[PDB]
Amino acid sequence: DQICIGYHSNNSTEKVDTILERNVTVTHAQDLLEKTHNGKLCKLNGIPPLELGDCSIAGWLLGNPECDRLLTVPEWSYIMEKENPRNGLCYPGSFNDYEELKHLLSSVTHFEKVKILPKDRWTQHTTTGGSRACAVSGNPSFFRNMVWLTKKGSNYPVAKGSYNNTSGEQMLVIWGVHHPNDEAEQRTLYQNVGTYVSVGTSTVNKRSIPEIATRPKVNGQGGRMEFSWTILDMLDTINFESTGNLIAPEYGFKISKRGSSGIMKTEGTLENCETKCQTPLGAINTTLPFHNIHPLTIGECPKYVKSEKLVLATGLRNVPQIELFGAIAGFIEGGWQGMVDGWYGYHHSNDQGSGYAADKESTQKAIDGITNKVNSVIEKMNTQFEAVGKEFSNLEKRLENLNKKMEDGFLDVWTYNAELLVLMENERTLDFHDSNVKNLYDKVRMQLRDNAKELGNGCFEFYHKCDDECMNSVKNGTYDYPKYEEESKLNRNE
Amino acid sequence: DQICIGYHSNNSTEKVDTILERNVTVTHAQDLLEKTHNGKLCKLNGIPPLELGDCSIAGWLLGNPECDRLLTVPEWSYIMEKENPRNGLCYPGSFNDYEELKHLLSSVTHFEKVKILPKDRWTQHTTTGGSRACAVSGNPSFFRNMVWLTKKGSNYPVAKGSYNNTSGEQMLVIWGVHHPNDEAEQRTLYQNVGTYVSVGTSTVNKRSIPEIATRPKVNGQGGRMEFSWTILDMLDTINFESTGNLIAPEYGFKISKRGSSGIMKTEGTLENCETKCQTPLGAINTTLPFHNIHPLTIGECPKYVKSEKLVLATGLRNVPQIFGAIAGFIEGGWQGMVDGWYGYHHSNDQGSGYAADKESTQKAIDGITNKVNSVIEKMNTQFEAVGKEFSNLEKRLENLNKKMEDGFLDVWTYNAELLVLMENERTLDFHDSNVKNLYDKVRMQLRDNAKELGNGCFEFYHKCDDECMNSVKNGTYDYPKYEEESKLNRN
Amino acid sequence: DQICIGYHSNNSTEKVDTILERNVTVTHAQDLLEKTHNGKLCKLNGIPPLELGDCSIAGWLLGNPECDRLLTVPEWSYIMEKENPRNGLCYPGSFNDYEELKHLLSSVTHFEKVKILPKDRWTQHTTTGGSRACAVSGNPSFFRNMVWLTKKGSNYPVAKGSYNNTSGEQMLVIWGVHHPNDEAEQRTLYQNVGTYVSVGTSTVNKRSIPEIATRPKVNGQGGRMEFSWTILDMLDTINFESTGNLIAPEYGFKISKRGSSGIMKTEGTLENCETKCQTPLGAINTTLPFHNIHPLTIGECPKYVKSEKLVLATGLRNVPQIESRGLFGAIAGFIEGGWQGMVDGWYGYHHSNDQGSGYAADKESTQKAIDGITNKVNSVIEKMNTQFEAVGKEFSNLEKRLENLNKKMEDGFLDVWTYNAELLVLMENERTLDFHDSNVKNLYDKVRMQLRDNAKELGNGCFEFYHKCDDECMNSVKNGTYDYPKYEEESKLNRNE
Ligand SMILES: *[C@@H]1O[C@H](CO)[C@@H](O[C@@H]2O[C@H](CO)[C@@H](O)[C@H](O)[C@H]2NC(C)=O)[C@H](O)[C@H]1NC(C)=O
Ligand SMILES: *[C@@H]1O[C@H](CO)[C@@H](O[C@@H]2O[C@H](CO)[C@@H](O)[C@H](O)[C@H]2NC(C)=O)[C@H](O)[C@H]1NC(C)=O
Ligand SMILES: *[C@@H]1O[C@H](CO)[C@@H](O[C@@H]2O[C@H](CO)[C@@H](O)[C@H](O)[C@H]2NC(C)=O)[C@H](O)[C@H]1NC(C)=O
Ligand SMILES: *[C@@H]1O[C@H](CO)[C@@H](O)[C@H](O)[C@H]1NC(C)=O
Ligand SMILES: *[C@@H]1O[C@H](CO)[C@@H](O)[C@H](O)[C@H]1NC(C)=O
Ligand SMILES: *[C@@H]1O[C@H](CO)[C@@H](O)[C@H](O)[C@H]1NC(C)=O
Ligand SMILES: *[C@@H]1O[C@H](CO)[C@@H](O)[C@H](O)[C@H]1NC(C)=O
Ligand SMILES: *[C@@H]1O[C@H](CO)[C@@H](O)[C@H](O)[C@H]1NC(C)=O
Ligand SMILES: *[C@@H]1O[C@H](CO)[C@@H](O)[C@H](O)[C@H]1NC(C)=O
Ligand SMILES: *[C@@H]1O[C@H](CO)[C@@H](O)[C@H](O)[C@H]1NC(C)=O
Repeated sequence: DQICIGYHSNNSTEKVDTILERNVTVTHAQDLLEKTHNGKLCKLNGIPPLELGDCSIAGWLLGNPECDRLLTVPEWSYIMEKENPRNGLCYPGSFNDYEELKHLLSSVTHFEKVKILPKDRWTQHTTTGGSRACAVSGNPSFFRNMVWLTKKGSNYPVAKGSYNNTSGEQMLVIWGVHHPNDEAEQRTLYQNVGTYVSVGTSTVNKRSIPEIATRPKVNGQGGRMEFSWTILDMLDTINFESTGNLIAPEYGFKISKRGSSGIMKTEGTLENCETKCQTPLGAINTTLPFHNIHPLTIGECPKYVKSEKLVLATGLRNVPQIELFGAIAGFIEGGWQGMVDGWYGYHHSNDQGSGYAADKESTQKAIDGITNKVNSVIEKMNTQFEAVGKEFSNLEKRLENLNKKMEDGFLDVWTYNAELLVLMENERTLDFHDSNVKNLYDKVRMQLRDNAKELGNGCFEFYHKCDDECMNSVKNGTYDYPKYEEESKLNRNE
Repeated sequence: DQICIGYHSNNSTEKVDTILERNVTVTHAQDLLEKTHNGKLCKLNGIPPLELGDCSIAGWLLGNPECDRLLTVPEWSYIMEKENPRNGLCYPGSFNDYEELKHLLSSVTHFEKVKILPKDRWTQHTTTGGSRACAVSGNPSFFRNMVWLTKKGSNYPVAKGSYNNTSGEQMLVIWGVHHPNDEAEQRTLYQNVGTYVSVGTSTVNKRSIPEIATRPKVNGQGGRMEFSWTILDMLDTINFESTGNLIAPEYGFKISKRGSSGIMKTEGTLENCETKCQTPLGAINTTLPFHNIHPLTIGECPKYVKSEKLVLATGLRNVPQIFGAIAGFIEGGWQGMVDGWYGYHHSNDQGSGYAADKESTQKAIDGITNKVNSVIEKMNTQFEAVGKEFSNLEKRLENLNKKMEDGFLDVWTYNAELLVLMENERTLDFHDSNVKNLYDKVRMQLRDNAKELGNGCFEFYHKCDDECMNSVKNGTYDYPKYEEESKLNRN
Repeated sequence: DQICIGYHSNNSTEKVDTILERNVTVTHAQDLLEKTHNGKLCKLNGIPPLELGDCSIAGWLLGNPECDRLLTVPEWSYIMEKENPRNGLCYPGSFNDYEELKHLLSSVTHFEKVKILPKDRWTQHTTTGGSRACAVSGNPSFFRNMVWLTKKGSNYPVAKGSYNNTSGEQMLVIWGVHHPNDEAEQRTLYQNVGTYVSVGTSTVNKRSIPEIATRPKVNGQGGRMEFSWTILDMLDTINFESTGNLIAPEYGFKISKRGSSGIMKTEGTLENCETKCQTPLGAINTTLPFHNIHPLTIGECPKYVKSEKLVLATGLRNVPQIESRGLFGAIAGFIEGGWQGMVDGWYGYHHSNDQGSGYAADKESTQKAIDGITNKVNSVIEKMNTQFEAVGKEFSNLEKRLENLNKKMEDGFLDVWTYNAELLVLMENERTLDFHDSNVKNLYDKVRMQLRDNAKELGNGCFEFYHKCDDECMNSVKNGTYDYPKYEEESKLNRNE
């Protein structure tokens, strides 16, 4: 008659990591890292994104003739842009505060083009100007959303234009100034010398003087156009005045939707899916709390860590019994492969029956503790750092370096935190299982007191031939020492 | 004869958290977080702050007629500014490098107004300009610290003015340029076209051309005024030259005190109390090492963590035991003991007792005190937040600042919570291990002359008195003396 | 008739820190912090640095007469500069985007000077202008790399100049504009009022108008010179045009090597060494993974932490057996201290038979403990290689907010990593000491379980057998193949007595 104490064993092959030891096989393990994507760009919560193709943001907003499919655009969830777009400013020039405009657009979802200064209103100027830089079917053309004002006949009168915003939302207005390359061009276009362009709102006051200089030919042109933008508030008016060199707007952009969006730098095309998280390399469909695909992300999906494997050890160490009679063994030499009922067991051999009964109170406590540990580990890492895309100009290298260093540092800190937490928790889990088995064995030894012959394999042979009910009493904790101690003493005295 | 090993219990209802367990009752605990404030603004170390009221920094430094109570200002600890002040620039315009000026002012404690260009020196111009934008009792007026220069008759001679910084410290100077709305206003105000304003020092060199354009009316005016500033070093000179459109200064602001200060964005008011540090919501009065009121504080007071609870366990589990034959540590704690933590219940032929141990308890107390001190000390070099202001065209910089501060606060909060949880686990395991070690020590000393009852203590196989049990407690138990006695009774 | 279980103690004196106790003596420990330097500025991989001396970057690039030894410079590994150099802009003025130029130079290793606008192409102007602000031997002079254009007679024709970049690499070009102090100076120098300076490239378009004003005298002059720069791409053209106030370049700087370098603020002089990384205070020669000298380093060498000590406990606890029973006295075990006669391993099996004694060492436990501790040290060192490295940056007088942001970011990351390292060391020390204690207890418990009841424990660390044993039985107990069913009768018979 003997009750033996041991633990569970199975045929799992999962391997976890520990600070003191690597390459450790366990019974059950939980994976927290997702490393798979479908590699396709597609729709976020039913709203397709805005595909710019070979066009840039400036080329879309100004109305490049090549970007003629973006004249009217529906609601979008994010914007696809290429690293080096081909169709930008067809006429060579610059764009003031381009990165600030992109940052503002990174949180706008829909637009609404409003005709604020119709082309027919300029009855004292010529509005059919064009250039060969932006040519359609050989003939010269121009930006579709802007008007090029030139002299009519031989005089260029003072040009005035105003607009009072009553559209119900904030508005985006873009204008420009032309810089010719010689006085002959200036006289043949505007007939005046010493011109100015003045723009004035309630908070904006600018005066621009054109600069005439010789420059290298870009797109076959020596001149340049400089573009500026502003945000017009509700019930606020904008005023234009110029004696020449004014590229007046015709359309204003009204902010309609607003929301959470972004500009994603990719070179792919939109496919047919339905996803919830989108990365530049692909989409993610998972319920795991971590991922290692790309730091930049639009939507809702797990956090980012630079790790290759994050596995949490939930079960016990997998060391079997190493492959005739009386081999009931114990937890000293290994686990039991034939329990499959619980975690810590009470294998027994009574004079009439034998079995592999499993404990219930200790297993429940261990499971509750492990589940609490897993939940705490997950809940400690939902306040991580999220990266937001930003763009910088050629003369903003210090700021770009600062941003990159900040992002990299925070990412490294959080990765280190996650790895250290997983390793330490694995160590404590294995120690916890060993301690629980030892505590069970010690409690049974204390209860059995003297009427037991401890064998050293992990279990003890009784000094009395006590039946089942005695043994369920031992397992339950209600073993009565003086009930049957006289017979045990008599048997031991032999 | 029985000697039982156990642990102390009481009636406390303090709960701590752990990685494996939640809401565990402990005998003793320490709170590390303050969550209360008086909801008031008052003096920092006896120096009252500077209450702007319905005014802004630009309106105070330029001399807005509504801010006439700030013409002379004493020493201050911090500046109270509303989010959207009403009295700023009376005449519409703009201020160049405003945020840099605020950043500079955040480390200045006292000013001193010095008359650097008296109004009467401009004997070839008119210095009685005004506007209805800032009018007092109907009649037009102007900024009190600046001079508007206008025709004298029908001519505007070239205006020249210089100042040499012999005051004693650095000085702040402000000047302005006027942009009219039409040529008629320019001709009736200055009688010149194509004017300029030139300012030059040993470092700065500027020349501004006025702009004339049609603009929407703000405060009833279509014109604008553009203001600039510079810091004049000691024994340096500043020169003014203009043929028109010049708003010249009359006073300069000398940096007198310097120190550590800040600007608070609050809508409250100053009342009569005293504090050691101040937050925008109220004052803090504590000796605790953490708080969760507001990240931006001025003074000397604890670190900020975005947490609702931070409790450290400095005691044992509260599991009280529930006739005769007093049990031990297997069944639970003892309420009788009041002296120490680890128990050595005393029972004998003539008297019993509830004696404590003075060796293990001292070691445990020293270890726990060292742990608490290490936890508090390892966190005295954590991040602190400093206020900053950004313009409408610096949203990327503002986002970078906000993200950096938020990330550092999150990192430190995570560190705090993880440390507290791990230390609580370690403390509970430490106390259990200490009790087990005491029991094992007693069992090792008592080889065979005792029998294990199994519930936490032994019954001796031999008769003894207080001497034997005191020897057991002191680790001087000797086997050979009472050996034959026990071997006889073992039969 | 006695085997005993114990551990190892020696003559060491190293001390470690623990989260529960301070200044604990351990047998072996490993240091991870380097706190020494030679206090010298030396070569980096055989390439000497660029010694500016009393000159600034602007003075070197523009060609100050005092910096005449830097006209031709070889390859460099880093740049040594002073906090407040004396010889900068000889003629007073400014330098637009100075800090951006310094940031660009922080990744350039060699320069090669190309003559792009020879001084003799200006056949309609005067190219011998000079000033007394920077004069050699009393006679007036000017920047050696730039040309000051003035009148030839009583006229100033329009000046034009172009260059096509066929040098094979990106190029740095610097020009300037002169602001006089009165109209008399302007007429004496140019005979033109309303002049302009226009510079135009593929992506650059600028136009400057000189400003005339009265300013205080700096180095005896009331005028200022404003300098601008640009980077010229390959196969691109730069155009110049001015009616006056043009300070044209003669040489252009061609980027040749490129690499990882920086600008170091020091007041020292170069000496003869060969180091692998350099700090502003000195050079470092170490194999440790940490140092606490200076946050700004150039080269390859360990990470930086604000700590005074970082010692890892790789050994046991030094608690020697203070009591020493002279001659007579049984040898105790592990409860009352460690042993000194042990010289082989950490956990031992001292035995005392009738034909001799011994101090043997268990090899199964010692090797496992060594493997575990080595893995622990390797993991600790590995986890801290993804630290934060600081980079020097310069800011102007109107960028205080950005400077504060940079300083706070660097400092905060520094404190975070220092805290991480210190906490890891403390916790690992605690776990190591408890690990050794648990290993000794496990050895004792294992032998007790194997040996069952054929002995009597004395509680001092070991037990005396109830039967006669020899070297074979000692070896069987130590190895783990003790045979109970062959001694039970004799053991019981002896114990009954
Ligand atoms: C721009 O349009 C708004 C709306 O029509 C104008 O605001 C109105 O101004 C008149 C003044 O004659 C008031 O009587 C109305 O009550 C105003 N309406 C609202 C809704 O406030 C505004 O004046 C126009 N801007 C300009 C420069 O004329
Ligand atoms: C501003 O004032 C200071 C001191 O009043 C002037 O410095 C003095 O200059 C004279 C030149 O004639 C010297 O003789 C003195 O020794 C200087 N004194 C000191 C204390 O340095 C300074 O020159 C004045 N600024 C200007 C532009 O003249
Ligand atoms: C600068 O020099 C390059 C190379 O010498 C010029 O590029 C050549 O342009 C001509 C056009 O007339 C082509 O026929 C050649 O094939 C080009 N050569 C190369 C190597 O690309 C370039 O045109 C010059 N810049 C200017 C403004 O003329
Ligand atoms: C297990 O073997 C070695 C242990 O040192 C380890 O390097 C290796 O990576 C492990 N095996 C796998 C498949 O990772
Ligand atoms: C995401 O994966 C789940 C698997 O649980 C699947 O049922 C679901 O259809 C997937 N979603 C998409 C959009 O493919
Ligand atoms: C204590 O915390 C547990 C979470 O495990 C919660 O279920 C319980 O309600 C809490 N007790 C009280 C009194 O709030
Ligand atoms: C701060 O609290 C203490 C209580 O410890 C009290 O004595 C003191 O008066 C308080 N300070 C003020 C300003 O009320
Ligand atoms: C301790 O003993 C060792 C013996 O190997 C010796 O080398 C060392 O110098 C001694 N230390 C002191 C401080 O005497
Ligand atoms: C070692 O640390 C303890 C801290 O408990 C301190 O009291 C002692 O002075 C220290 N010893 C030395 C030599 O620094
Ligand atoms: C660096 O130190 C080692 C000793 O650890 C020495 O052998 C080597 O010569 C030193 N290097 C130099 C450059 O002095």
